[PDB]
Amino acid sequence: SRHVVICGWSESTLECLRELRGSEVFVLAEDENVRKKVLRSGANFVHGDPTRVSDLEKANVRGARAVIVDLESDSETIHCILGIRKIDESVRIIAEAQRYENIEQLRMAGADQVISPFVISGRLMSRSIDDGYEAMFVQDVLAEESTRRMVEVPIPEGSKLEGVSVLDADIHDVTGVIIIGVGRGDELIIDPPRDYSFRAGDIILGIGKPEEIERLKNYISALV
Amino acid sequence: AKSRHVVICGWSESTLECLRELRGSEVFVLAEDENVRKKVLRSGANFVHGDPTRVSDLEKANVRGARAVIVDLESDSETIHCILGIRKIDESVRIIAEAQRYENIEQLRMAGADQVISPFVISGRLMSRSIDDGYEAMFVQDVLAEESTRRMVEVPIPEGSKLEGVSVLDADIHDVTGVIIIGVGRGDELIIDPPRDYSFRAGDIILGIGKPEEIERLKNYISALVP
Ligand SMILES: [Ca+2]
Ligand SMILES: [Ca+2]
Ligand SMILES: [Ca+2]
Ligand SMILES: [Ca+2]
Ligand code: NA
Repeated sequence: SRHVVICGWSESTLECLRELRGSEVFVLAEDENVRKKVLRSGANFVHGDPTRVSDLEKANVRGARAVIVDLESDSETIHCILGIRKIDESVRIIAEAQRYENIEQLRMAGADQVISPFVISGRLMSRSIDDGYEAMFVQDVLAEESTRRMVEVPIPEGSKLEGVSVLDADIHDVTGVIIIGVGRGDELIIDPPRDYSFRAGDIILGIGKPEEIERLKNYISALV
Repeated sequence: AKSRHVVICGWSESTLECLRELRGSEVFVLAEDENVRKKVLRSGANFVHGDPTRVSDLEKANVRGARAVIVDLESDSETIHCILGIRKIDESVRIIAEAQRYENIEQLRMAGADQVISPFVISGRLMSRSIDDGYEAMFVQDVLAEESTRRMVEVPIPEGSKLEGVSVLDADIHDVTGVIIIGVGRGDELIIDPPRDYSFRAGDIILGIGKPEEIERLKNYISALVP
């Protein structure tokens, strides 16, 4: 319900705005040539340097639900995260790493999540030498066009799945949704063991048709 | 019995992380930027100094008879001109190209790219999903790693497999082998999460997620009946 702030303007943040249509987003960047393109994308543009602390206030990082940082280099990206933390220590920061070497320093400055496009892209290229099935899979489930969506579904308190093992729940046989993992806090287990027992607050990461997903949500709700 | 020849056109941070996963394989890197020479050699690859857009220097990188060719140049304009050059040489060799702008994906496929990776689109769509929690972003970046306990692997169904003509429901792959079937592919088509009655054919590739112990337990299950 709260404004997202986006620092810097790039092809990444352009595809980000396209998925945040309807939401309130501020874009703090120094390139005045991107104003009219930002506005056409349903966001607000703020002219300032994202590395300067005073210009971060104008984009109202305090009380943002999240901040996404993608600047020219990792040096300036770090400087921006350092600047953000000098204002809000708890606000969620998402940063894009250019080079793999710099991931550690970004996390250190205070990024809660680091995205590494050139590393993902390189590892999909190397796996696409014979066939493109993995690269197809990734680029499909992250799309809104796909028949199968990858979704995050929380297990609520009083859920009739509380304390049930993965084996007993039989989620795929019941709902038709494939459980590719369950996360909690900042830890995620891919392909959970058969004996893992569900807790409230666990987030189920799945793949399935919109119809399968609704059957899943009704399956993990409380009995009532 | 080993495919021995990948060609790489252009040098970027992408193609750099690509080389880290092709260690052991024979790789040629064609680029006009001379500064990356020693950086290429330390990755266990061979360097070719030339323009990837000039057809004669594409000959020198040994494009003909390559198992695949990867193109990542500065612009989408320059990437296309390189794909056209490659096609003027080998019309059947497999090409993987990196798109800068989303608008240009169609033109890249048109020129002859068999697979297009769009890094800025994948990352951009990952950022929008990482607003609340980073679980999609964690999953995508983890299954692609060598250190992770779970691997995403591609496993071909051999001729005479005991899965030939068996439905997904009857095969019971996860309950038996422990591997999660996230899809089955063939040619340039991939079905994500195949329906309960899909029947396996020889030549099908299973896209799966599992522990190495689970992966081998799977291969013995889909092996041929007559060895
Ligand atoms: Ca960027
Ligand atoms: Ca399903
Ligand atoms: Ca590039
Ligand atoms: Ca498993
Ligand atoms: Na705040």
